[PDB]
Amino acid sequence: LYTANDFILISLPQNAQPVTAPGSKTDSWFNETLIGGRAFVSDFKIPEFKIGSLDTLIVESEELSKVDNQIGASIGKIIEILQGLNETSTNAYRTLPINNMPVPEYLENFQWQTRKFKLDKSIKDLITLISNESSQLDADVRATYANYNSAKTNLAAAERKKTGDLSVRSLHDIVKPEDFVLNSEHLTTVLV
Amino acid sequence: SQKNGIATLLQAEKEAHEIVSKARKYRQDKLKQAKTDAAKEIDSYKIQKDKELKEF
Amino acid sequence: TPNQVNDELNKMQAFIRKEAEEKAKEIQLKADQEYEIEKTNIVRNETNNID
Amino acid sequence: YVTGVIARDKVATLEQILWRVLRGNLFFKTVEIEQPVYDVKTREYKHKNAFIVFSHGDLIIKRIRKIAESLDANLYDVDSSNEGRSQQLAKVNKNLSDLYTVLKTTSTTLES
Amino acid sequence: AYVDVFINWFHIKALRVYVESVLRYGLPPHFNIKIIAVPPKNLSKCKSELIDAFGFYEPFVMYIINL
Repeated sequence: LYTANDFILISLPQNAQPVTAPGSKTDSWFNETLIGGRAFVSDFKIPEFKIGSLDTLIVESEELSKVDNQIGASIGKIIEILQGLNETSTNAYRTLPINNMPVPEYLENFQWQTRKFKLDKSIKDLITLISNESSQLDADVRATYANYNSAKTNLAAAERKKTGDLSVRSLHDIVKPEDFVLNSEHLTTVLV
Repeated sequence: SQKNGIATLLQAEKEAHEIVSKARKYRQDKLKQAKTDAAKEIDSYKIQKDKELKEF
Repeated sequence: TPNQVNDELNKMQAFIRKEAEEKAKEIQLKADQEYEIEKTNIVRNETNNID
Repeated sequence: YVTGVIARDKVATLEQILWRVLRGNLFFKTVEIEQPVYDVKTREYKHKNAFIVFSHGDLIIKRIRKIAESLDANLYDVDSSNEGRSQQLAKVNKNLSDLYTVLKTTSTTLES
Repeated sequence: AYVDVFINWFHIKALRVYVESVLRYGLPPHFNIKIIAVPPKNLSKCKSELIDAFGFYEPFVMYIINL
């Protein structure tokens, strides 16, 4: 199966035959030139074909590396958040359902770069938009996790109060406010 | 060869510069023609107005 | 390896040529559109003054 | 384009870092120097070699500048045109001849 | 989010792969790029196998491992 392992992606040029041992390229490449694992390998072109200048290409490559690192960090943070619920952490972290499918099923193609991400506008623009959207979603997830952590801390602080008989009272579930000490002739009686 | 590659890169850069200069020159010529084209239409409209005034 | 070096040089030359051609085509199209718009605006202003 | 000189032993690493810093490729050329140059930064008469490269974008040229400066490789403003390069070399020699004369005279005066 | 940001990251990775294949590999753009979900223990072997079958920071064309 290997439906939850790490996935290896290559971008070998479509021109030559990367097979070191002669073999044949393309499908024969994935079947023999990488037969050591002899694992499934496929993809369909989804080119952000808009190509700027060489300097623009290199700058966009560096920005893409930075955005990929940021997205990986966001994915790790999301894995940690799921570990907050710990049900997805008990199972494989990859088992979370994405696009009505598991990870290998979705990764069986990559055509999702059609409408939502961009519309073949510009490589720099597409990278900027994808990075901004991912950053906003990651910020929202971080804010939700922070709110959940704050609520858990509040619950822990509330439960830390010993139910009476100590420096922390049990006024929530004690007989203090309802006792006969409630009101006095010209004062209110309270002591424990 | 490395020298052949360097010469080819220099020739490609020169051709790119020539193409950019030709594009800029074509842009300037088109702008000048459009300015001249607007002048011709304005002159024709003024001639029509003068003819109308003469008819009146 | 000579084929690889020649391929790299050809790739650099092709990238340069593609960038130059794209820039020239964009410049020509934008210049034609701007020239048409400016000619229309100038003709309209001159016609308004003549009117 | 790229013009500069650097130690002949480190030219291979300079070429590797040029090929790697830009994920594609760029033209390159090199030539060893006839005699070592007593670089101020090196403070010794270490061997050197000329470094020449080429690129399209201006940002790539700026990155080449930055990495060459980081690699302690000084740069010079050469002239692509043969006539311009010849004129620059002639001016450099004209100044340099007076420089040899003045250095010889001042060394003689100091030693005397 | 583990799906939305997942799709965003996959698209970002596709953009990075396109940028690399348009820089390392030269124009005109074309690529037999394919992502192989390797067996769990075979990842090191595949890198050894692929780098063996590579006519060359990873060398040759982009072979950036995912996850």
